[PDB]
Amino acid sequence: MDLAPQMLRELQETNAALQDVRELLRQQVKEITFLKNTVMECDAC
Amino acid sequence: MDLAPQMLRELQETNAALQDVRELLRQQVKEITFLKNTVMECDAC
Amino acid sequence: MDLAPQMLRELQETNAALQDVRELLRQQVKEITFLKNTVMECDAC
Amino acid sequence: MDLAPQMLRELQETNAALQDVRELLRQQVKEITFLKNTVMECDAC
Amino acid sequence: MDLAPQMLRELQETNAALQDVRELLRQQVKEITFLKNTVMECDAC
Ligand SMILES: CCCCCCCCCCCCCCCC(=O)O
Ligand SMILES: CCCCCCCCCCCCCCCC(=O)O
Repeated sequence: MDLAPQMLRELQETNAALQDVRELLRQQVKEITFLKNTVMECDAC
Repeated sequence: MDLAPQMLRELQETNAALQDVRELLRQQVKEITFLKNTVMECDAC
Repeated sequence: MDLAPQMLRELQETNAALQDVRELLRQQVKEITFLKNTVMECDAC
Repeated sequence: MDLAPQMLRELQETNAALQDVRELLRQQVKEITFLKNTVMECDAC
Repeated sequence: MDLAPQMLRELQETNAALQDVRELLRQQVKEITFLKNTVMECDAC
């Protein structure tokens, strides 16, 4: 029973998931950077 | 011993793990986003 | 020589590393959710 | 060979995606360490 | 046989990148835990 078809589908699913992770990660970096900047300008510090 | 069956199984396992990593990141990004807003509206700042 | 066994080995190691990432992430989210709860009750804000 | 070409293409794309994820995390750690030291060096605290 | 050589190369590249990610997350969780302990002790809160 040839399993290559199914294996290809798993690999494509991997890239689909990874692309989601990358997009979530780059937005997360923006949120952390905003957080950093807000703290710096925090007079209390 | 055609290892396609075992290979396929590892791939399927990789995706299951990645699905979980993605869901975890989504909730994490949400928590961080909430934190950003809070600090921005911080009186002491 | 046949490179299939080597390939399966790389896949097994990929999943091992992926499983570690999941545990770390799982823990990270908790530390963050904790940080959030603390900031929510910061008397400075 | 059959689907081999497409499989190899998915693997390369996964790699490129990983490269970016890695680059983003290295920046994210830098931002977290800064934020860390900033709060650690906050008069208010 | 087959594009096994090129495919294996991409997987080794994948695992090497992944191992770096685990280590980056390793350090990152530590930093977060440190920030958490720091905010928990902030006298401003
Ligand atoms: C029908 C017998 C032919 C000999 C066996 C051919 C071996 C390849 C079977 C397809 C495996 C999945 C796609 C190739 C990718 C890989 O080498 O891992
Ligand atoms: C052959 C398939 C390989 C699968 C590739 C594994 C991808 C793992 C990606 C891990 C991303 C880590 C998430 C970042 C966490 C954080 O933001 O703190």
